[PDB]
Amino acid sequence: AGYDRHITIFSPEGRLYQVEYAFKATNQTNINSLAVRGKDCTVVISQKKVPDKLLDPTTVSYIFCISRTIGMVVNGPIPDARNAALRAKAEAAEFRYKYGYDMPCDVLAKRMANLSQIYTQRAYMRPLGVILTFVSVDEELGPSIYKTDPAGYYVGYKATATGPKQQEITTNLENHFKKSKIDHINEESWEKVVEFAITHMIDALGTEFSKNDLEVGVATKDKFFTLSAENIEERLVAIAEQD
Amino acid sequence: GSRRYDSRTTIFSPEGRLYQVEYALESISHAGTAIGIMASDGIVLAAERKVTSTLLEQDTSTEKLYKLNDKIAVAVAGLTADAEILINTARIHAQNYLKTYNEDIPVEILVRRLSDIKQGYTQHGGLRPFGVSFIYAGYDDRYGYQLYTSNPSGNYTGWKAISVGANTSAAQTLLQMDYKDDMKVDDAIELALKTLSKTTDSSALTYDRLEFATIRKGANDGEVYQKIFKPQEIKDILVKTGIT
Amino acid sequence: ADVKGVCTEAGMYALRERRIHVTQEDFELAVGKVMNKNQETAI
Amino acid sequence: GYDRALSIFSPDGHIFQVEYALEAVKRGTCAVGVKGKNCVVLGCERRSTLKLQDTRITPSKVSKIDSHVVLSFSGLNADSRILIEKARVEAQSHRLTLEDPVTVEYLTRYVAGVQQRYTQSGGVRPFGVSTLIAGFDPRDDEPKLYQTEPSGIYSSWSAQTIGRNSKTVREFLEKNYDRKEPPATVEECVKLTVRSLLEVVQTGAKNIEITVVKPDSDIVALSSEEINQYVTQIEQEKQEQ
Amino acid sequence: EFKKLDDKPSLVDVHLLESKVYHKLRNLAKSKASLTAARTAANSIYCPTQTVAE
Amino acid sequence: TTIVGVKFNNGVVIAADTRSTQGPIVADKNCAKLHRISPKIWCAGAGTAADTEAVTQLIGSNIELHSLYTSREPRVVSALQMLKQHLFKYQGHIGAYLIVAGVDPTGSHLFSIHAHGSTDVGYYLSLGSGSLAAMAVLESHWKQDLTKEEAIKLASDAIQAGIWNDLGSGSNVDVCVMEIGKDAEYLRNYLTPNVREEKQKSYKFPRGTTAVLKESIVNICD
Amino acid sequence: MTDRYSFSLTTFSPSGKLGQIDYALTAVKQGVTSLGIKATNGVVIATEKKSSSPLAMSETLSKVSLLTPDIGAVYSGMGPDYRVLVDKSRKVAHTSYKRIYGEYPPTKLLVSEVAKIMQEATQSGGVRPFGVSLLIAGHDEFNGFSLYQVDPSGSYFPWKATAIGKGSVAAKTFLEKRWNDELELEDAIHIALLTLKESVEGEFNGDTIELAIIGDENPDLLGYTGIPTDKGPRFRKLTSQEINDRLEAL
Amino acid sequence: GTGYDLSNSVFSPDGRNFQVEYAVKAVENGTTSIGIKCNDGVVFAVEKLITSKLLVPQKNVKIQVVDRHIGCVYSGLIPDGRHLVNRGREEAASFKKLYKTPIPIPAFADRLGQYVQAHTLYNSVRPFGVSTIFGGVDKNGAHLYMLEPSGSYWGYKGAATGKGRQSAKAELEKLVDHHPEGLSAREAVKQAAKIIYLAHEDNKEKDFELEISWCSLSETNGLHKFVKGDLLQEAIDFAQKEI
Repeated sequence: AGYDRHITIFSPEGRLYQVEYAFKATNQTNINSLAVRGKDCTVVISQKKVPDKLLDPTTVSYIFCISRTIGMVVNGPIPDARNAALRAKAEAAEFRYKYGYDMPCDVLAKRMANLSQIYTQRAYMRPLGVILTFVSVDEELGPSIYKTDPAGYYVGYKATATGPKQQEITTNLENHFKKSKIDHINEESWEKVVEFAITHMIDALGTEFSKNDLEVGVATKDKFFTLSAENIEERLVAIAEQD
Repeated sequence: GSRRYDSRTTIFSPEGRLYQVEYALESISHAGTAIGIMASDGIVLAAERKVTSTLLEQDTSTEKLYKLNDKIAVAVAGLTADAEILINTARIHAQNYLKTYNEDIPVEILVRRLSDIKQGYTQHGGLRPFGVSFIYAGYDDRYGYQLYTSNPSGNYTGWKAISVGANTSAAQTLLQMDYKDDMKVDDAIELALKTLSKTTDSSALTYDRLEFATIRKGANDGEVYQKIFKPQEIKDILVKTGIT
Repeated sequence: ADVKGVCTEAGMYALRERRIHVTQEDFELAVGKVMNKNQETAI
Repeated sequence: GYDRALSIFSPDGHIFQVEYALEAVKRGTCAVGVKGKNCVVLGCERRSTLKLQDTRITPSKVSKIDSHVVLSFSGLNADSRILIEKARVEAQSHRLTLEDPVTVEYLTRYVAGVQQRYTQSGGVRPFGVSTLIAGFDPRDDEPKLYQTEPSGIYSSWSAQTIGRNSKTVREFLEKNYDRKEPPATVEECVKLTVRSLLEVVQTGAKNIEITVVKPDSDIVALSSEEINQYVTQIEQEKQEQ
Repeated sequence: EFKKLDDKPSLVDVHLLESKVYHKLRNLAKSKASLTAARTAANSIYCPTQTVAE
Repeated sequence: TTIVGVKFNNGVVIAADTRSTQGPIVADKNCAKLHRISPKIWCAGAGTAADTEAVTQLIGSNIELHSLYTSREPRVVSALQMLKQHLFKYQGHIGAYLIVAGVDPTGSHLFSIHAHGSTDVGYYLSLGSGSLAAMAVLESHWKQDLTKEEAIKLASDAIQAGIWNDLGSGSNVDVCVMEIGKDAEYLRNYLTPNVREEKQKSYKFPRGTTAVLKESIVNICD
Repeated sequence: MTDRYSFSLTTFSPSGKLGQIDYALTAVKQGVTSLGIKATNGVVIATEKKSSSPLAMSETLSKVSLLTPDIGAVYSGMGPDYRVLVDKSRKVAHTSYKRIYGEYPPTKLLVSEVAKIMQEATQSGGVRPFGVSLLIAGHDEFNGFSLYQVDPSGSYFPWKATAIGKGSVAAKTFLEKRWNDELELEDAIHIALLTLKESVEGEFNGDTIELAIIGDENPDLLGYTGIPTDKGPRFRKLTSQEINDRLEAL
Repeated sequence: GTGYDLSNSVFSPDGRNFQVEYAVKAVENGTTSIGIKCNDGVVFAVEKLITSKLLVPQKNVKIQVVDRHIGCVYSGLIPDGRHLVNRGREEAASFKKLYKTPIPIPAFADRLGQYVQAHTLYNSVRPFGVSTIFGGVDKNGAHLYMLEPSGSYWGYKGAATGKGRQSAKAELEKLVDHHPEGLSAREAVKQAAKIIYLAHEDNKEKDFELEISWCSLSETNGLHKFVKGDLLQEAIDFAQKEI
């Protein structure tokens, strides 16, 4: 009968309708973010939209530090993002306890994707409503950006976009990557990649940013942290005076 | 509420039969045909595998006949995937019987164990019934040769000649005329081959899509020899039956 | 119906070379074209 | 696992599953039983749709629960032998717990109880079988015949039949059997049971099976060569009178 | 070998070479037959521009 | 049973004897006491000879499964922690005494794990009942910046001291060396100080020396 | 609380065919067109990596995986379902054979054991069937090289040459003439490359083709030397550089 | 297909869960309740509606206390918030049992949000229909978070839910603008009384009753207690003065 579209069951076209509708829930916040991969570090920059003046800007953020070495940026409704953050932190804890060494980004991304797949396969569960971008630097592999989805399809990215204008930023970065033929930014300093990402994001969205519209996460060698507002203002001032 | 998505598998119809086993008995008819003939000297199990092509592997490939014990072999007609679990449980039960009594398990005990397994799902649990029906063949000192059959309903009866699967009625009508009470193994084998030739949906009868299992008792007494006819020996009986 | 298509295509092929009679090798061309179309449209 | 209730009280008061199981029983093979002074006879028929069913390994329609009490069923054959297994294991447990061979009344009560529980427990459809229990209590020669319905109601019957066309056999027993004057011999009981069967079976002497139960741990199964012997004089006495 | 082992991309070339050899031998009818067979095999595949030009 | 391990600049090397002793009596003269967890990590057991192979099989299966899951090489640290947890959860009821050596992209490593769960790390380490004699020798001869041939010679000297000074250690010498640059290679019967000499007389008996109560033949194949 | 979906989600249609099984078959027949063929001295299993976005890394995604150093797996259905299947199959294979018997199970028993999970998924209530179709290739010292195809229904069939995906019909109908009794590993890989050429619709190079071979026991990849009993893993996977050498061999 | 709102975990075609939206709409049919984040601590306030005079005054209370420094004020389905604050108290007790440090406010927020979303993942649980303005004082300072039935919480500088939710937020914005440098608790309690009075104008048909409570370091030194004595009357008649 018509109960196909309600639960995660196959459809006459061979489609999982619930998982398809889950993706449309990731654009509710219409927050555009992108992450580039530097020569030795990674930086992820996301729009920071504060709807009401009653909000405290410090607490509102879609960037969660999973561990001392792995950072994560998540797009979608925040409560499900926080559930995913809790599970990811707990699983990083469990892996560090059981194996004794800090886990690489790909392992965490694969485990969260497997969890989302278990969510999809079990009928009584509903799929996660978020899209998670795992970002970190792996001394065993190198800088890496990993993006999963509600279905569980994860794959490393040279540079990740998201939000309503994900396609436009994707082409904007693809033109640069296809003209420079390099798989990563050649800028050695984490200082330069931040301005590169901000400049490309500004040219893509066509908007000008202030101290509070954007939140930048930086993952250096064995260190992840979120820059404060003064840091973003200084970066924007440097960009404005440079170009 | 987890109710609207329930299908109520174990529900009595207004007139009073189950509906899931009703459609399982239709799924049986859409599977490959199998034939079982009870002869005085032995039992012959043959089946025609469905979906055959030049790229089908035949060197080591048995999908309709399965071995549960050195004396007892079964024929599968239906969904092979669901039949695999039943086969494994039957083998486990037979080995447990050998554990408990240190004597060959009679066919009726295993047939009951499998019928009970099917009935348990047809009764409670709200799960779909197994869409597979078996053909049981074996030997013992109790009743000699035995030839039962199974159903998704979980009922079993003894038969001197059965054929479950596609064109069951045609095969039964063909075999009932030619069935006597005194054939040897070869007469039953040629009768089964003729029945398969006259019931198949293709034109000719090539050795690729036919499987044979026979029970023979010769010089050695008390132990029968179970041989699954390989293609090299399978193509031999085709010329003997005249089909070639 | 493919046989009729083969015959009609052979007749057309004879016209393409501005000839007056249908030949066996034009029949080969027609049957090849008909087979190709039949096996392609099955996709 | 499955906790959903399958038997729900209908707005008219009946349970739909139980009253559907009644019809499921109504499609089963006819089974009849009568009792004499010291003999009880359970007669039954078999399906004649398909042939080439042997007799030796074919499961008997009347299953032996114990040496002194036997059971016959009608309706869905798949579910009935489960009740047979439960009754047998319960009889063995009763022997272990009370040091006494089981009685017909207690076994029938247990069967009615398990059918009632399946009509009560969630996630399980009611049994589609109707059972007849016959036998003799220890040190007692009185034949006891009991009928158990899928609804869980059990009663004693001097002569009861179940299955398809059970109304015809019931009305036949209502006039050719006397409750206050039972037949006095095993032969008379067998003759009455046979003559009752031809009212419905209408040929099929091959697939008419009859079990005769006697006291002092005596249960016999009459073969075909005796059933046709009775049928001979029964049909001889039918048309000439 | 290429008839049974259906290899039209190579059958085109072998038939074209056969037509060339037959033309060199002045047996024009067989050359025409080989060319027509190659044309039959040609217009069913992704034959490259070199072989269609030839 | 004597097992030793020496850590040098490029990699690490361990060694073991071949005599399995169940007490006052010797069971087998040539056995492989070295257990493989992964192609790059090796373990050698001591103490009880009946928990070592089972525990190493468990850890090898789980570690290779984990490496396949992570699509990367195994790490000695993960194996060490897993041995620690497994031995601790039984609460000291397993007397397995194991050595663990391995290399990884992070570098080279060598630890020891005790029966009740205790752990330690050192460049040289000998564990087991016969560990004393060899460990004294390696403490006497060891020095910084060893070479491959020097390391294997030191291991050979330690195992020779252990086999000469202890009853349960002897027969052949089994050595595994781990090289960061190249593949790890395994030496079978690297040293054979004990070789059984020929007997003075041959104890071959004439045919039919012992009477036969009954002759019979048992079938094998169908 | 728990799971209230204890009822089976696969119900027999009145036509006599399983819904979810015939639905997963449709979900399988669309997607990546993979293939695998068996030769005398080895088995080659090939698939094409459809790079979704050109900013992604197809290297991180493993279209083919290693069930055992002898047995590899190729799928043509849904990514995450195949990933979960391969993880579970590796775990249960370890549990069933490495723990109990001490070595790696052969292809025939491993395929039945992994299909056990899928044939339980179509049975256990509250879950949907896996939307993948598995191509299992493996070798053993007794039954030799063997290739098995696993359907979402749980049924597995032994096939000498196979293909599943969008181009399944064309590849299947084209492999009969390609294949014969005697074959070589390089012959088999050339056959696979030629077959996959038309079924690809994007850029053709070494990066967009995922190819693995089961051949002789190569000792270089074994990871240790000194044991004559074992000679290395038979399952090896070509990198982009390895495959873009036979790519122009066409 | 229809019936996308019958169940809970089902996604609508636009990707918005529907039972949560109905829970939100049920929240607004509740008594107004505001909270002010003063410089040193927080100041809660409730507008428990006086029904028929049979109800005993100054006895029924709605500002529930968690531990010592966390306060909970709830609107909407009052019992559902009762159960939510009960679970929150259990979590705080467990944390203090196995960490012996009083639960910090963001940690309590994480716990309550994870509990709330656990009830909007399944098909066998009704989402909570209560919005809370829980807050308090911890070591790092003061925090005031509003929780929503969708499971999303934010670090507000002031919030209010109820019938007069919209009116209350306007006066909250006016108060924030009037005192950008900050606000003292003593004036904050009077401002909260004024805000509640302005919000109650929508429900002037029924009688009102005001209860207020505040947690602070300057006076209450991290202890939560109500307002009793002359202070409550002073706030009441100050707020009635401008009317």
